[PDB]
Amino acid sequence: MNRGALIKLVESRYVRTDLPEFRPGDTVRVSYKVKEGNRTRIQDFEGIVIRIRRNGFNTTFTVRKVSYGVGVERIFPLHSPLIQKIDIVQRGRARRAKLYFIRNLSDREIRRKLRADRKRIDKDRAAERAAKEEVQK
Amino acid sequence: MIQPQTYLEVADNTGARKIMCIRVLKGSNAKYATVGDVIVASVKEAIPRGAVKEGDVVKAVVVRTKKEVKRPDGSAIRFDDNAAVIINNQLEPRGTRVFGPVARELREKGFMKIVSLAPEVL
Amino acid sequence: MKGILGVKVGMTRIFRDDRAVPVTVILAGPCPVVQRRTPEKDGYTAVQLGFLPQNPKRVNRPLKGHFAKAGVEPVRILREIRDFNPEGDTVTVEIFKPGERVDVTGTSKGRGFAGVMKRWNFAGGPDSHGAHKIHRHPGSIGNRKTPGRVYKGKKMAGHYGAERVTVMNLEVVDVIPEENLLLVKGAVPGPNGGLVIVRETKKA
Amino acid sequence: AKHPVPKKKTSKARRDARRSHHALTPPILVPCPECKAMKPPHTVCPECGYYA
Amino acid sequence: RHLKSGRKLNRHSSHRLALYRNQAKSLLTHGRITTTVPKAKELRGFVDHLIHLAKRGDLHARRLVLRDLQDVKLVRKLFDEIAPRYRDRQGGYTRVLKLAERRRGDGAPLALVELVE
RNA sequence: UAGCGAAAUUCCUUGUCGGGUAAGUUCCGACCUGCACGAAAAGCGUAACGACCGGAGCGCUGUCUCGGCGAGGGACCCGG
RNA sequence: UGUCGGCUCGUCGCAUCCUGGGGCUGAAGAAGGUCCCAAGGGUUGGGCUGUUCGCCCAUUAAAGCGGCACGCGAGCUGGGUUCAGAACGUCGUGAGACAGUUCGGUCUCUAUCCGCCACGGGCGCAGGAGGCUUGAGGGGGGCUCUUCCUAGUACGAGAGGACCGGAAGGGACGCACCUCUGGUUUCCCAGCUGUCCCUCCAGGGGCAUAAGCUGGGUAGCCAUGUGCGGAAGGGAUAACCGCUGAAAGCAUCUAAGCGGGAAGCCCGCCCCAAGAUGAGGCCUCCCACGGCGUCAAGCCGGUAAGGACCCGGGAAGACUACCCGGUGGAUGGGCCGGGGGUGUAAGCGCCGCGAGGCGUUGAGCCGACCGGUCCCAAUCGUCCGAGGUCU
Ligand SMILES: [Mg+2]
Ligand SMILES: [Mg+2]
Ligand SMILES: [Mg+2]
Ligand SMILES: [Mg+2]
Ligand SMILES: [Mg+2]
Ligand SMILES: [Mg+2]
Ligand SMILES: [Mg+2]
Ligand SMILES: [Mg+2]
Ligand SMILES: [Mg+2]
Ligand SMILES: [Mg+2]
Ligand SMILES: [Mg+2]
Ligand SMILES: [Mg+2]
Ligand SMILES: [Mg+2]
Ligand SMILES: [Mg+2]
Ligand SMILES: [Mg+2]
Ligand SMILES: [Mg+2]
Ligand SMILES: [Mg+2]
Ligand SMILES: [Mg+2]
Ligand SMILES: [Mg+2]
Ligand SMILES: [Mg+2]
Ligand SMILES: [Mg+2]
Ligand SMILES: [Mg+2]
Ligand SMILES: [Mg+2]
Ligand SMILES: [Mg+2]
Ligand SMILES: [Mg+2]
Ligand SMILES: [Mg+2]
Ligand SMILES: [Mg+2]
Ligand SMILES: [Mg+2]
Ligand SMILES: [Mg+2]
Ligand SMILES: [Mg+2]
Ligand SMILES: [Mg+2]
Ligand SMILES: [Mg+2]
Ligand SMILES: [Mg+2]
Ligand SMILES: [Mg+2]
Ligand SMILES: [Mg+2]
Ligand SMILES: [Mg+2]
Ligand SMILES: [Mg+2]
Ligand SMILES: [Mg+2]
Ligand SMILES: [Mg+2]
Ligand SMILES: [Mg+2]
Ligand SMILES: [Mg+2]
Ligand SMILES: [Mg+2]
Ligand SMILES: [Mg+2]
Ligand SMILES: [Mg+2]
Ligand SMILES: [Mg+2]
Ligand SMILES: [Mg+2]
Ligand SMILES: [Mg+2]
Ligand SMILES: [Mg+2]
Ligand SMILES: [Mg+2]
Ligand SMILES: [Mg+2]
Ligand SMILES: [Mg+2]
Ligand SMILES: [Mg+2]
Ligand SMILES: [Mg+2]
Ligand SMILES: [Mg+2]
Ligand SMILES: [Mg+2]
Ligand SMILES: [Mg+2]
Ligand SMILES: [Mg+2]
Ligand SMILES: [Mg+2]
Ligand SMILES: [Mg+2]
Ligand SMILES: [Mg+2]
Ligand SMILES: [Mg+2]
Ligand SMILES: [Mg+2]
Ligand SMILES: [Mg+2]
Ligand SMILES: [Mg+2]
Ligand SMILES: [Mg+2]
Ligand SMILES: [Mg+2]
Ligand SMILES: [Mg+2]
Ligand SMILES: [Mg+2]
Ligand SMILES: [Mg+2]
Ligand SMILES: [Mg+2]
Ligand SMILES: [Mg+2]
Ligand SMILES: [Mg+2]
Ligand SMILES: [Mg+2]
Ligand SMILES: [Mg+2]
Ligand SMILES: [Mg+2]
Ligand SMILES: [Mg+2]
Ligand SMILES: [Mg+2]
Ligand SMILES: [Mg+2]
Ligand SMILES: [Mg+2]
Ligand SMILES: [Mg+2]
Ligand SMILES: [Mg+2]
Ligand SMILES: [Mg+2]
Ligand SMILES: [Mg+2]
Ligand SMILES: [Mg+2]
Ligand SMILES: [Mg+2]
Ligand SMILES: [Mg+2]
Ligand SMILES: [Mg+2]
Ligand SMILES: [Mg+2]
Ligand SMILES: [Mg+2]
Ligand SMILES: [Mg+2]
Ligand SMILES: [Mg+2]
Ligand SMILES: [Mg+2]
Ligand SMILES: [Mg+2]
Ligand SMILES: [Mg+2]
Ligand SMILES: [Mg+2]
Ligand SMILES: [Mg+2]
Ligand SMILES: [Mg+2]
Ligand SMILES: [Mg+2]
Ligand SMILES: [Mg+2]
Ligand SMILES: [Mg+2]
Ligand SMILES: [Mg+2]
Ligand SMILES: [Mg+2]
Ligand SMILES: [Mg+2]
Ligand SMILES: [Mg+2]
Ligand SMILES: [Mg+2]
Ligand SMILES: [Mg+2]
Ligand SMILES: [Mg+2]
Ligand SMILES: [Mg+2]
Ligand SMILES: [Mg+2]
Ligand SMILES: [Mg+2]
Ligand SMILES: [Mg+2]
Ligand SMILES: [Mg+2]
Ligand SMILES: [Mg+2]
Ligand SMILES: [Mg+2]
Ligand SMILES: [Mg+2]
Ligand SMILES: [Mg+2]
Ligand SMILES: [Mg+2]
Ligand SMILES: [Mg+2]
Ligand SMILES: [Mg+2]
Ligand SMILES: [Mg+2]
Ligand SMILES: [Mg+2]
Ligand SMILES: [Mg+2]
Ligand SMILES: [Mg+2]
Ligand SMILES: [Mg+2]
Ligand SMILES: [Mg+2]
Ligand SMILES: [Mg+2]
Ligand SMILES: [Mg+2]
Ligand SMILES: [Mg+2]
Ligand SMILES: [Mg+2]
Ligand SMILES: [Mg+2]
Ligand SMILES: [Mg+2]
Ligand SMILES: [Mg+2]
Ligand SMILES: [Mg+2]
Ligand SMILES: [Mg+2]
Ligand SMILES: [Mg+2]
Ligand SMILES: [Mg+2]
Ligand SMILES: [Mg+2]
Ligand SMILES: [Mg+2]
Ligand SMILES: [Mg+2]
Ligand SMILES: [Mg+2]
Ligand SMILES: [Mg+2]
Ligand SMILES: [Mg+2]
Ligand SMILES: [Mg+2]
Ligand SMILES: [Mg+2]
Ligand SMILES: [Mg+2]
Ligand SMILES: [Mg+2]
Ligand SMILES: [Mg+2]
Ligand SMILES: [Mg+2]
Repeated sequence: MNRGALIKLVESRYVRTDLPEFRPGDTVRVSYKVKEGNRTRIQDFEGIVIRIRRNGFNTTFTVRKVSYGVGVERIFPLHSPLIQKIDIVQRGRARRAKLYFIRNLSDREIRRKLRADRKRIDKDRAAERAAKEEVQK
Repeated sequence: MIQPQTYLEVADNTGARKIMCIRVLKGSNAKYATVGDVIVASVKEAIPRGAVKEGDVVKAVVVRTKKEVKRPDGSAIRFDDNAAVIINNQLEPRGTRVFGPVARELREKGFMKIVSLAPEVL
Repeated sequence: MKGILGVKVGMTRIFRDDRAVPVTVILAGPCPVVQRRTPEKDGYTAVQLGFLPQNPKRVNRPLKGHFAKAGVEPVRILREIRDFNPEGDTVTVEIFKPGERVDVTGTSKGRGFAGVMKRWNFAGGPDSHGAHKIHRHPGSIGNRKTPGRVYKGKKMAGHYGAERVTVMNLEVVDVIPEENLLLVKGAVPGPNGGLVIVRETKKA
Repeated sequence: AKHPVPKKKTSKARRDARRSHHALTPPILVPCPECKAMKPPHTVCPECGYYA
Repeated sequence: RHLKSGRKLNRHSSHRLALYRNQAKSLLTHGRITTTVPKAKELRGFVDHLIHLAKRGDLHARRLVLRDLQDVKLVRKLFDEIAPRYRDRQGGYTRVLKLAERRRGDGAPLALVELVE
C-alpha cells in the first residue's frame, strides 16, 4: 500500500520518451494528428513555448503564434498519443519560467528579449552531429 | 465565453467592425456561449456604405474566443480576441470571404462555409 | 450484485484510442469473506467482506475469535455488501470487467461548520450598495405571525461534508489484477487514502 | 440594552440546570519513578528529574 | 474550514518569522530554553535546519544561517562547536520536554527546548 | 406685450414629432389647448466657477453573471 | 402591531403558463380551438420608471395566477412614502397651505424562551463487553428542448407532414471531485526602488501593510474545469377508453365483478434513522461472591472481556465528538530520496575603462505533496469496568 503515488505511476505507461528537450523561451513546432471529416491530417503548429507546466506524466506545455494577424495559443499533453513529432526550431534566452509577458508586446520587441541560447544551440549542433558520428561510424 | 453585453470582433467583410452580444442562442437561459454557438448582436460600429449598418440587429456565430476551449483529446486552444461571423437567418454567412483563424469546432457544428472560407483552421 | 472494498489512491488520466479520459484509481485490494448473512438466521442476504491486513497487537479484542471462526487473517476493516453471495473465499477486482459500470460509496471531505453561502450555494447579499454586515447572510427565514415558526428542513448554516456519499453509474475503464487496481471515471467521494466501497450499478 | 433582551428572569432552577456540565475534573496525576512525589504524565517535574 | 494544509502559528508574517529568529538565537546561546509548548514545538524544526546547515561547511551555508541569526560571533559558536558535536547524527539536534508547570496569570503550559545530548 | 414654454411651473401625461438605444415614464431638439410662465418676490440669455441636481459616451474594474482563495483584528477554546 | 418597492430566503393553493393524460372539434396532416384530469418539477436576460403595474428589446417548453400582517426592515436596502431646509406653479391680506412638482435629509454591536441549523454531556435499552447489520418512521430528487432514423411513409391537390418506435446532442439545476482547463497559494523562488544597519567591497537583514513593489507558484481550498444524477422497472389510480351485465325481453362501462389508463400516488434510486422506551437483530468474547444485607431489592473494596485518562497526530474539528498512532512504534518534527516551484546561488577564473557579460551551472534555494530512516519526541503510569431481578 505505502506508495499510493508509485501506484499512480504504474497506471502510467501511456508515457512517451522520443519527444525532445525544449524549455520555455524558444520556438518549436508540433505535428498534431487531426480529424478532417473522418480521415486524419497532421496539422503543424509552429510557435513559441509560452509556459511549461511540469507534473511528471500529464505535464503540459503551451505554444503561442500569430496566424494571420490574430495571436493563437495551444496546449498539449506532453504525452499525448496525438503528437506525431515535435521538432525544436530555435532556442532562446529565457531568464524566466512562465513568460506570458510576451503577449502584451510581441514584435521587434519580442525578438530582442529572447535572443538566442548560443550556449544550448552549440550543444545542439555539436552533440547532435557528434553523437551521429558514433552511430554512422 | 461570450455573454450579453460582450463585444465581438467581426471576422468578415460583412461591413461591420464590432458587434455587442444581445442574446446567446442556445437553450432557454444559457449563461454563456463559446465557439460554434450563435448569438443575436447589435452592430456597434461599421464600415461606410457596408452591407450592414450600425444599430442593425443581427445573428452571428462565435469563431474565436479569449477563454480557452478544451478538445476532447486533452488539448486546448485560445485566441487573442473574441470574434464572430455575421450570418443569414438560414445560418449561412452573409458577407463572403472571412479572415482570421477559426476553431475546429465549427466543423462539428456544420459551418462548412466558414471553415472553407477560413485562411486557416486551428 | 457484485461488491468489493477499496481505497481511493488518487487520480490522473489515460488515453482511450485517441481521446483522453480522466480516471480515479480505486484499489480494490484482496477481501476475504468473513461471514455470510442468510435469511435462515440473519433475516437478510449479504456478505461480510474484510479488507486490509492487521497486526494482532490491536486485534487483542476477541475479534480474533470472529476471524478465527472463519480461519481468516485478521483484517483492519470490514463491511457488508448486500444481496451478494459470492463463492466461499475471496473477491478481487476481477468481479469487475472493463466496460462494466459501478456505483461507489465514500465519506466526502469534511468542510466543518459551513456558511449557508457554501453549504447550500445560497446567494446572500450585495457586496456594495449597503448594509455591509449581511454579505454572506441568508436573509429572511420565515413570515409574520403565521406560521410563526420555521420549517423542519430549513436550509441553514451547519456541518457540511464528511457525510456518506454514493455516486452513481461510473464506468469501469481499466482493471489491473496484477496489483489490485480499479479504474473508474474520476468523480469519486472521499480524499486520497480514504476507504470506499464499489459495486454493480442500477441502469437496470 | 438594545435589540435582543431576555423576556423573563431565568428561573433559579433553570439557571442551575444550565450549570449542569459546569463542574470541574481532578487533574490527572501519577507517581514518578524518581521521587515518590506526583507528576502529571509526560512531564519533567521538581523533586524528580528525568533521563535524556 | 481551512487547515487541510500544513504548519501552524499565531502573530503575523514578519513578527512571526522574527519570533523564530529571536528564539533560535537564544537557544543557540543558552542551549536550554523554556517557552510555551507551541512556540517550542515550532521552533524545534526551524533550529534543526540551522544546526544541520552549519553541519555543512561552505561559507554559502554559513551566510545562509547568517540570514536568520545575525550575530557573527554567534555563528562561529554554531560552526566551531555546535555543528561539530552533532556530526554523525542525522537530524534531531533538538529535544522538547513538556514542563509540568503552568505560567500564572495566563494559565500557559510551559515546556523545555534543549540542544540535544 | 417682449421674451419663454409638457418647464425646479403640464392634471389628462409616458401629450405628439424628431435624437440617442437592441429596446428610453428619464435625458436632449422641436411644436403650444401655458389645469396653473411672463417681465426687479424681475423676463429671457450668458464666458467662467460648483464636494449642487439630470442625461450620455470612452477608459477601468469583484458593482454584477457569481463566486473562489488568501491575510490580519474579533468571534471559538483555556487562565485572570 | 414600522408603513411601498427592491434584495435574500422561501413555502403553501390551484381557478394550470409549460411539460404529462384525456373527450369534443367547424380535428385530412401539421398546427390550433375548447372543456376535463393532473402540482412533480420548471416558469430566462435587458431598456424605461422609486415604482407595484405596464409598454418595449432579444429569447423560451413556458416566460401562470394567488395566500402566507398585499410573507419576509431584533435579515438587508432606504429610490418613494411621513418631520425640521430650499424652490416652482398654486390658494390665501397674511402666518401658512396642496393624494401638485422639485433638490436635501441619523434604519439601535450582545437572542432569555419557542422555532430552526448543527454538535455534545447524562441516563435509559432489567448480565458486562468488541464488531457487524435490519429498516418502522422520515428526508432528498423528481424540469425540458433540439436534431437524426423509422419516412419524405400514413395524410394531403399541393404547400406541408405525423402517430409508434429507436438513436445523438444541448440548457438550467443538484451531489461529488482536482486528473486536465483555470483561480488563489502572507513568505516557495526570483527581480526592483528608497533607506537604515552587519562589516570597508562583495554578500545579506529590517522597513516601506496588517506581503514595500513586481514576475511566477505545489498541496490545500475551488469553478470558468471534471464525472454522475433526473430514470428504468413493479403495483394501485385520475379524467377517460373498453369487456362481461341486470334492473328494464332491447339497450347501458355498473349496480355484482374485470381489463386499459398520467410528469401525478405507492414502491424502486441516494441520505438519516432502534430515545422505533413498541430501545430490534447476527458473529465473537468475559463469567459466579470475595464482604456486610437471613428473609427483599440493595450495599462494599477487589475483578474479567473491555474501556478510559494521558501523550504524538489527522483531508475529523468552533469546543466536544469521530478517526489513526503510542517503542511490539514510522504518529508528528528532523534528516535523506523523489515530486514540484523558481530559473544558472555564493566563491573563483575569464572579457569589458565601466554598467555588465561569459564559464563553472538547469546552479543554488526549496512549505503543504509521494516515500524512507528511530536522530527528536509518543517514557513511565493511573482509574473505571459482570459476578448477570422475578415467572
Ligand atoms: Mg471589451
Ligand atoms: Mg448611428
Ligand atoms: Mg440603435
Ligand atoms: Mg435607432
Ligand atoms: Mg486537436
Ligand atoms: Mg479532436
Ligand atoms: Mg451571401
Ligand atoms: Mg475538435
Ligand atoms: Mg449548415
Ligand atoms: Mg481554406
Ligand atoms: Mg469478537
Ligand atoms: Mg444499502
Ligand atoms: Mg435491495
Ligand atoms: Mg471473487
Ligand atoms: Mg449603509
Ligand atoms: Mg447611509
Ligand atoms: Mg450595517
Ligand atoms: Mg446603514
Ligand atoms: Mg448596524
Ligand atoms: Mg420580523
Ligand atoms: Mg404558530
Ligand atoms: Mg486471472
Ligand atoms: Mg500481487
Ligand atoms: Mg463536564
Ligand atoms: Mg536528568
Ligand atoms: Mg501535516
Ligand atoms: Mg520583523
Ligand atoms: Mg511587514
Ligand atoms: Mg528569543
Ligand atoms: Mg518567558
Ligand atoms: Mg525545513
Ligand atoms: Mg565556512
Ligand atoms: Mg545586533
Ligand atoms: Mg406672447
Ligand atoms: Mg416630454
Ligand atoms: Mg428651468
Ligand atoms: Mg413618452
Ligand atoms: Mg421619442
Ligand atoms: Mg426613438
Ligand atoms: Mg423640451
Ligand atoms: Mg384638463
Ligand atoms: Mg398666466
Ligand atoms: Mg402674475
Ligand atoms: Mg413684480
Ligand atoms: Mg432671479
Ligand atoms: Mg433660464
Ligand atoms: Mg448657463
Ligand atoms: Mg457646491
Ligand atoms: Mg464653494
Ligand atoms: Mg445606459
Ligand atoms: Mg477620451
Ligand atoms: Mg463605460
Ligand atoms: Mg482569519
Ligand atoms: Mg476556533
Ligand atoms: Mg466565548
Ligand atoms: Mg382542476
Ligand atoms: Mg380555463
Ligand atoms: Mg397539458
Ligand atoms: Mg392534429
Ligand atoms: Mg385537445
Ligand atoms: Mg419621482
Ligand atoms: Mg421577464
Ligand atoms: Mg409567491
Ligand atoms: Mg390588504
Ligand atoms: Mg389581505
Ligand atoms: Mg409587505
Ligand atoms: Mg430597519
Ligand atoms: Mg422596508
Ligand atoms: Mg420591504
Ligand atoms: Mg441616505
Ligand atoms: Mg428620487
Ligand atoms: Mg427619501
Ligand atoms: Mg423638526
Ligand atoms: Mg397672492
Ligand atoms: Mg390636486
Ligand atoms: Mg426627491
Ligand atoms: Mg447631499
Ligand atoms: Mg425626497
Ligand atoms: Mg460590531
Ligand atoms: Mg444577533
Ligand atoms: Mg440559548
Ligand atoms: Mg452526526
Ligand atoms: Mg461529562
Ligand atoms: Mg447523547
Ligand atoms: Mg422507508
Ligand atoms: Mg419518499
Ligand atoms: Mg420529497
Ligand atoms: Mg420538494
Ligand atoms: Mg425525410
Ligand atoms: Mg412530399
Ligand atoms: Mg431522407
Ligand atoms: Mg417538400
Ligand atoms: Mg397518401
Ligand atoms: Mg401522394
Ligand atoms: Mg405549391
Ligand atoms: Mg416539406
Ligand atoms: Mg453533437
Ligand atoms: Mg497551488
Ligand atoms: Mg533593501
Ligand atoms: Mg542586522
Ligand atoms: Mg528598523
Ligand atoms: Mg537589527
Ligand atoms: Mg509597520
Ligand atoms: Mg504576486
Ligand atoms: Mg497567477
Ligand atoms: Mg457550477
Ligand atoms: Mg459551463
Ligand atoms: Mg441516480
Ligand atoms: Mg447532466
Ligand atoms: Mg442528463
Ligand atoms: Mg434519467
Ligand atoms: Mg406497468
Ligand atoms: Mg396496472
Ligand atoms: Mg384498488
Ligand atoms: Mg367497443
Ligand atoms: Mg348481456
Ligand atoms: Mg323503466
Ligand atoms: Mg342485454
Ligand atoms: Mg361494479
Ligand atoms: Mg393488471
Ligand atoms: Mg389498470
Ligand atoms: Mg444506514
Ligand atoms: Mg444503526
Ligand atoms: Mg409503531
Ligand atoms: Mg474466575
Ligand atoms: Mg455463596
Ligand atoms: Mg452474608
Ligand atoms: Mg490528543
Ligand atoms: Mg486533538
Ligand atoms: Mg488508542
Ligand atoms: Mg504507555
Ligand atoms: Mg507519516
Ligand atoms: Mg505528517
Ligand atoms: Mg523533503
Ligand atoms: Mg513522486
Ligand atoms: Mg527535482
Ligand atoms: Mg523542476
Ligand atoms: Mg552565470
Ligand atoms: Mg543572489
Ligand atoms: Mg555565480
Ligand atoms: Mg579588468
Ligand atoms: Mg541537480
Ligand atoms: Mg549543495
Ligand atoms: Mg543540493
Ligand atoms: Mg527536495
Ligand atoms: Mg525557508
Ligand atoms: Mg537504516
Ligand atoms: Mg414461565
